[PDB]
Amino acid sequence: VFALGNNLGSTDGYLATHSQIATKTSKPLLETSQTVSVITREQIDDTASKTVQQAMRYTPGIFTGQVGASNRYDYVVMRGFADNSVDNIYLDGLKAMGDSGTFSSMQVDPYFLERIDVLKGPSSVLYGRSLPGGLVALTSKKPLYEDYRQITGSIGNMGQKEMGFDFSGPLDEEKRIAYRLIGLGKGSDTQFDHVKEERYAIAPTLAIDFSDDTTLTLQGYLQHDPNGGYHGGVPADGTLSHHNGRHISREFFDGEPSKDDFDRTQRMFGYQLEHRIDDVWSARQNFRYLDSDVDLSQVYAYGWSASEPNKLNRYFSGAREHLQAYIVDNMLQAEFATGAARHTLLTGLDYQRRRTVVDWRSGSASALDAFNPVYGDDAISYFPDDNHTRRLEQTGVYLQDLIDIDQWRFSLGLRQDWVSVTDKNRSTGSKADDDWEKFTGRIGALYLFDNGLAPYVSYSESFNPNAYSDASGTPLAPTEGKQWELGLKFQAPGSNSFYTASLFHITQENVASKEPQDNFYTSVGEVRSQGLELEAHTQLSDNLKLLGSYTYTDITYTKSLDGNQGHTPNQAPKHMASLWADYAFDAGPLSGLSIGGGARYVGETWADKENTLRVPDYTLVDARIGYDLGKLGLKGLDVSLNANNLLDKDYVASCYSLDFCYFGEKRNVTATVNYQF
Ligand SMILES: CCCCCCCCCO[C@@H]1O[C@H](CO)[C@@H](O)[C@H](O)[C@H]1O
Ligand SMILES: CCCCCCCCCO[C@@H]1O[C@H](CO)[C@@H](O)[C@H](O)[C@H]1O
Ligand SMILES: CCCCCCCCCO[C@@H]1O[C@H](CO)[C@@H](O)[C@H](O)[C@H]1O
Ligand SMILES: CCCCCCCCCO[C@@H]1O[C@H](CO)[C@@H](O)[C@H](O)[C@H]1O
Ligand SMILES: CCCCCCCCCO[C@@H]1O[C@H](CO)[C@@H](O)[C@H](O)[C@H]1O
Ligand SMILES: CCCCCCCCCO[C@@H]1O[C@H](CO)[C@@H](O)[C@H](O)[C@H]1O
Ligand SMILES: CCCCCCCCCO[C@@H]1O[C@H](CO)[C@@H](O)[C@H](O)[C@H]1O
Ligand SMILES: CCCCCCCCCO[C@@H]1O[C@H](CO)[C@@H](O)[C@H](O)[C@H]1O
Ligand SMILES: CCCCCCCCCO[C@@H]1O[C@H](CO)[C@@H](O)[C@H](O)[C@H]1O
Ligand SMILES: CCCCCCCCCO[C@@H]1O[C@H](CO)[C@@H](O)[C@H](O)[C@H]1O
Ligand SMILES: CCCCCCCCCO[C@@H]1O[C@H](CO)[C@@H](O)[C@H](O)[C@H]1O
Ligand code: NA
Ligand code: NA
Repeated sequence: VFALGNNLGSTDGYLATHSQIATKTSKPLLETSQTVSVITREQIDDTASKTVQQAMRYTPGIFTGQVGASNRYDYVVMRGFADNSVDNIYLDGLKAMGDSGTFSSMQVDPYFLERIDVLKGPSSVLYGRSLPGGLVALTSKKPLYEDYRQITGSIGNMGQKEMGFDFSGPLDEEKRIAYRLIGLGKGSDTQFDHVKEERYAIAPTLAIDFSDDTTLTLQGYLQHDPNGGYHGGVPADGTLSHHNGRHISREFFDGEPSKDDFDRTQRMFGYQLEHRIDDVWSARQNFRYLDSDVDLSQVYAYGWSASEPNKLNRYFSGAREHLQAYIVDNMLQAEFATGAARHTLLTGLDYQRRRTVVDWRSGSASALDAFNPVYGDDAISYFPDDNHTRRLEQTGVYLQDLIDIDQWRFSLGLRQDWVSVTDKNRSTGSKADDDWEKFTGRIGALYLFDNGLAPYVSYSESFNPNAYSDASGTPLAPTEGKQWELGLKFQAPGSNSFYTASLFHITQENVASKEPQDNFYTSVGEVRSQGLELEAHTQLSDNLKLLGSYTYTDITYTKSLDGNQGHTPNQAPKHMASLWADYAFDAGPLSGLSIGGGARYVGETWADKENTLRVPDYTLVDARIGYDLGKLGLKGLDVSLNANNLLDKDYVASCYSLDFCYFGEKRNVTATVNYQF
């Protein structure tokens, strides 16, 4: 059974019925007063989404182009909040624990995942430090109680190859002990010259039921990326416009192949302990330890040379980082009635502790011709080293009551967080050290009509430690998010279809801002994001499945000291939409065959915060064809062909500023063979 900390419910095709993302306890999506999306394993496989970030491309309120084609980190911009977008990811109910002030952000390979859940808007009441756009919760594959065996292989353009396995089953005749073991090896050249991606990973899991009341699940996840793909950008000047009659190529590499390394090792161990005390009382402990090593060498472009016409100026970043992090969450839940009201009352204590030891290097590199570059001039003039030890501790105590009474579904939550952040500059010996407390709250009310229509309203809050520091090196006050949301969900009690609309108004306060003059930031900035999201899952008779989305987002610097007050953040489309369909033939000659595809639309974006130049809009097309060869008498064998960006559009995905613009992925074609046995 076991509601606490579990999604439960069911999924069919692309549609899940329940989640725990918004509540830390299984709750129908239809009866949850927040916007929640779920991306199923089937959707991930059918769209050939090769990373978490790419899996989100059909979900509303999410921009998946922050660094264009790069696959090194998962950047999920939610409701237009791009800053600290690498810190939006949770895994098995626990913050991933990367350090967004360093190069040590972790990445979870999609092959380990059963599903991806997305919660929109401020959500600190259950999770503590987090961003005002929302957060993403990955659920890993868990042990199965019947023998399961899959082997999978892929080949594609851009030198892509991948082999994986996924084995699961009971170890004892009683089916009380079950294992899963998943492994993978993959590689790609990318679109970019001289670049490699490569990964090897293994994830063992063991689940043991001590009785009907207790389950312990033991988890390991070991991942080695000896190469890190591409993570660079070039000027707007020759991408969004010609530069002396030319455009920089979408395959251009601005670095030095002899001095281009990204080596990331992620070692995780953890456990989940689920204990039913009573039909009333349940308790759960989720734990994860993380230890990672990252080594980086990168020569990158930064603007055009003032003396040499078609050459880009370049610089060098170098890093050796070691991250350690502990995270535990302790939950105790009472479910009980008091006359006509049912209460699901949760109390929790969570604890995060992170240390990141970083040795950073930087310098000046030789200039490079942006067309016809000549590689090999890799000498760096180094600038002064910059070594730090960065520490974070967060303790949270939280309370939530889900109250169902008649057709009303109410949610009430409060959390107190004690946060301590320290940054020891090991080069200079000086130490910044700060401590503070924050209280966050949430209130939701939803009315469930018996035809399956559910209007709701939610008020919800968030906070996050400020990435900036003041006139004394001491970090500014944490940023804060506050959101009003009004929504409507619909599922007809018949259907395997689900439809939602959400309207939102988010304010983020204490954002760092400064006059151009000054060197010190103050926490007087404010950002406002408001808009509309529409999501539709329409599934007809187990052979035609559709998903579609529309997003309207109006985000603005409502208070800024730097000249940009009233401007729109860059990397924030006002309009996005998407539509994906998949058709399976089930009888007749063609049976076993499936055809699918979709289109994604991203509206215009500002290339810069000064709002002087637009990144054009783009529409991308995806397609798939699958065949179950079991129909020719080889059960468990199937093949598929995918093409993302089928028309091979060559475009700029977004820009961070006028200096750094990113190309979108070219056409990506993969062929896959899956063997069950
Ligand atoms: C956490 C990773 C653990 C990997 C486990 C190795 C694979 C399982 C070992 O073989 C299994 O032994 C059992 C009898 O003892 C049988 O039930 C089963 O039929 C048989 O195939
Ligand atoms: C669990 C079993 C794993 C099996 C391994 C599958 C293939 C892994 C591909 O790795 C590497 O890709 C690089 C980048 O393109 C190439 O430079 C290199 O030549 C190649 O060796
Ligand atoms: C303000 C108090 C904060 C809430 C405390 C939450 C306690 C939950 C601790 O974990 C659970 O507790 C059980 C104890 O019975 C054990 O089975 C096991 O440790 C785990 O399952
Ligand atoms: C609650 C028990 C968790 C302690 C061990 C892992 C915590 C994650 C960060 O590790 C760091 O390890 C250093 C060891 O030299 C110490 O400075 C200190 O422990 C901590 O800053
Ligand atoms: C062997 C590793 C697994 C251990 C399981 C940890 C038990 C859960 C209680 O967490 C504790 O919460 C406190 C908040 O008051 C922190 O101050 C303290 O440091 C932290 O440890
Ligand atoms: C059972 C959970 C209780 C909290 C556990 C953490 C140890 C006590 C925290 O003391 C300190 O108090 C300061 C102001 O008084 C806060 O601003 C700051 O964050 C914190 O360092
Ligand atoms: C954000 C919206 C606020 C909703 C207002 C609170 C509704 C309380 C739940 O009870 C409802 O209303 C009557 C109140 O007396 C009851 O008689 C009856 O049980 C039920 O119909
Ligand atoms: C295509 C556009 C779809 C619009 C989607 C948003 C619908 C939000 C409804 O929320 C409800 O609003 C009513 C009036 O306030 C009240 O019943 C209550 O306040 C609140 O529960
Ligand atoms: C538009 C989507 C539906 C939600 C509507 C709820 C009311 C929105 C207004 O919110 C408030 O507006 C003021 C603007 O300065 C401030 O009081 C504060 O910053 C903010 O909290
Ligand atoms: C479904 C397709 C409809 C497309 C209509 C084109 C409008 C594109 C909107 O760009 C936005 O225009 C605002 C001023 O109008 C700027 O504030 C905002 O800064 C900017 O991002
Ligand atoms: C649902 C399946 C749709 C199949 C897509 C048809 C287009 C096939 C052509 O693509 C190109 O093939 C080259 C090698 O032939 C690659 O090197 C190149 O990089 C790739 O762009
Ligand atoms: Na929400
Ligand atoms: Na990689």
